[PDB]
Amino acid sequence: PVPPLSVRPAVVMQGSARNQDDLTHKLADIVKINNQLRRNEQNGAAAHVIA
Amino acid sequence: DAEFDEGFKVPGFLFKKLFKYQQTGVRWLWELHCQQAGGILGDEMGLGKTIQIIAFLAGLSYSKIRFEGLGPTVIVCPTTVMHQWVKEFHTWWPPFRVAILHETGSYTHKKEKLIRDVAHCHGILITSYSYIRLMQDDISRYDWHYVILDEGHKIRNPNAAVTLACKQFRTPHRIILSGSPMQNNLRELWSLFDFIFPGKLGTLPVFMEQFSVPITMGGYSNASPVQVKTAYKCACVLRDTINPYLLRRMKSDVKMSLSLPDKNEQVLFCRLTDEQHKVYQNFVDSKEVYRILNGEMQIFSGLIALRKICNHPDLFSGEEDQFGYWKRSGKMIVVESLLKIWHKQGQRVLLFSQSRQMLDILEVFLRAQKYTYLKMDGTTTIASRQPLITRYNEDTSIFVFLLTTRVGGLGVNLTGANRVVIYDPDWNPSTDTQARERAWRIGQKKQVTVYRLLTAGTIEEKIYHRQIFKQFLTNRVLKDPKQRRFFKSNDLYELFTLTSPDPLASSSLLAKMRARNHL
DNA sequence: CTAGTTGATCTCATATCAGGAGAAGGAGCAGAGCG
DNA sequence: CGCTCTGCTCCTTCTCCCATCCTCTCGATATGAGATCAACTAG
Ligand SMILES: [Mg+2]
Repeated sequence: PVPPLSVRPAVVMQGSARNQDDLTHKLADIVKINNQLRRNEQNGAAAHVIA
Repeated sequence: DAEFDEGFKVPGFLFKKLFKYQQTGVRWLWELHCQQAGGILGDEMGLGKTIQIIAFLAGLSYSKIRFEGLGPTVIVCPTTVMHQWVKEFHTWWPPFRVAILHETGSYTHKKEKLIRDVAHCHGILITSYSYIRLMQDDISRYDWHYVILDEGHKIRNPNAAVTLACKQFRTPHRIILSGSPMQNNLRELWSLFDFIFPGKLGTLPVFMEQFSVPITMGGYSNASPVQVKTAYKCACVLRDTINPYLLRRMKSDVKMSLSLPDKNEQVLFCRLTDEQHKVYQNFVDSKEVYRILNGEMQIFSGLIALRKICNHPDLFSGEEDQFGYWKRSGKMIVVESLLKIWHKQGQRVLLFSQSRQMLDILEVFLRAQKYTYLKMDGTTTIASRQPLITRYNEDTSIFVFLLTTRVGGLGVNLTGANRVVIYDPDWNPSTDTQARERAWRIGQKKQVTVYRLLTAGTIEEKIYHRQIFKQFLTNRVLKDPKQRRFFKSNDLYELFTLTSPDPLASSSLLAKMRARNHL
């Protein structure tokens, strides 16, 4: 499950760049690794890298 | 009739039209069919690959060799050349039913019904790469016989959705037509050879470790001699590995046997104007490029901005001062001079561009003159593209043919054009190569020359260097492995600078083993 | 009906030490009990 | 008498907890081309 934005609010800081919650960064890491893994399935790959 | 090894007959009237190299290609295609293996018709642009495929399929259906003769085949090609394939099939082998799976199409009902009809009727279904990606659910349920991919280098990215879709076809008979089946690196070659014959080049990690790193790393200017010899060793290995399944004829070994006119490939180094040079110098002195060089931002913004500036200063749009005025860009000044000269010489010109916006600027400049033009970019409806080409090939009143290299290149025939000018370099050399071979093809009755415009001391010259390095890397494995190292530059991240000028009996086999290790 | 124009949306491609306390597991021994 | 069945203490791991509330300062923390589709936008 991905919590909504109110659980991990992104705040517009003094610098116009938006600030992301810790949960958001962790979810970004999770999405990155999940996408890379899913890529390594649709096209076969060695069991070592998959593990 | 021509009788090949086992049971393959191609009709005499059809065979007679083909040239010597084309029927050699038909022979090779049927040897692949006997081996139940795929292949790449690597013959350069214009040598004739649609005709070789059409003749081979015609002989396969004619010869009556699950499937009796020819089964239901699917031809995946760029959208601009679908009706071209239809026309060639109709003129060369009219017996085939050749339907287009596309919005233009001819069906006027559910597409899935069309795929079903062609599958159960053993017809030829011409489709686009986008449709193969989109309709992969339906396109692969029907046990097709042939999966010819025209301009199959679109499969070069192993992780693209189109590649994964095209690699779902169960049949062994996979063919790629592409006169440049290597464009940026050896990963592309691996992707193509995974499509046609999944096993020869192994898993992508293995291919990288065995070929890509050795062959590429030995082409850098600072390569040690031992590393150069290792790269030579690996390139020879790879050439021997890919020899049976790559058929790549040049327009040097066929030019004498084809009666093509002369060709020139000049490269003009244009000069930035005072205003253009000022904008470029201000940008390379800006803070954004400084942040880029520090790794903080992506390089794309600066790269694209410099390419735009070299094309024309459309960043800061400065009567006769409208947007895109030709005198503010040096390459546009050179193009104006060239167009004047060629028009007074009664010749037809083919004006390419990487950028759609620069194509619009060139179009405005052409209406500013009295030149009669004709434009075709990604926005033009596909259904009108082949008509437009035919128009430019038919009446010589039309002087200049504006094109984007992604749509104007890539398999169309524009032999009516006489001069070709590539206005803007691309990162991929192959884009420029196909764009320049749009004119020098079978049917070109006049001497052609290619003028490739680069701004001297700008990002464009650096891009030209990068693509020369890429072309050398490609030639290292396509034409010969003795390729001279790229020494003109180190190809580092200082392209943000403005530097304006001014049975074997175990002895031959053992000898080969001894010689290869010595390398 | 029926083609041509207009926006949204997606893909893809271009480089370079001065805690402590308690509960849960596993370990080894000790014996009991029965074939 | 061999073999099993607990079971007994004991050492090891591990996980948890460690007053309330309040004030202040200070340092660190891309861009476009092509394709698809859908709404028109009219013929
Ligand atoms: Mg072609």
